[PDB]
Amino acid sequence: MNFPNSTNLPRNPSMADYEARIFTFGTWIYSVNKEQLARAGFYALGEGDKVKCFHCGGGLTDWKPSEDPWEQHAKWYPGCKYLLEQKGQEYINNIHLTHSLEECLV
Ligand SMILES: Cc1cnn(C[C@H]2C[NH2+][C@H](C)CN2CC(=O)N2CC(C)(C)c3cnc(Cc4ccccc4)cc32)c1
Ligand code: NA
Ligand SMILES: [Zn+2]
Repeated sequence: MNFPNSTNLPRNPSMADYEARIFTFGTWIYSVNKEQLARAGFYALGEGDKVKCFHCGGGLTDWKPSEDPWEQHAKWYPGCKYLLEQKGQEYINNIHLTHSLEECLV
């Protein structure tokens, strides 16, 4: 995998628009909602349920129905400027705390 983009400039500007991201999914069979994915910056690659964020370039796969796009975006790509713009560092910290705590109980 490539290093995550942490600048304020998106790595894939062709996918900066919500509607452009939506088109990439086509008929979507997966447990996670495509519009929810698009809203969280993600577009489909067309193999299984692999998605990439247009901004950080961050890739995710194998979506369980309990996995939220924004939460996962924060878990795995915490430097993403798009994430920070949309959700705020307050949200981002609670998510980190929550995940880093879930381990304790597990
Ligand atoms: C394989 C893998 C590792 N962890 N998980 C658990 C899942 C659970 N569902 C969640 C929705 C996401 N999880 C993490 C995940 O998806 N990560 C974590 C990471 C960053 C190490 C990683 C690397 N590379 C892939 C592959 C890839 C996907 C898009 C484009 C190109 C390659 C996935 C992935 C799956
Ligand atoms: Na498809
Ligand atoms: Zn991102």
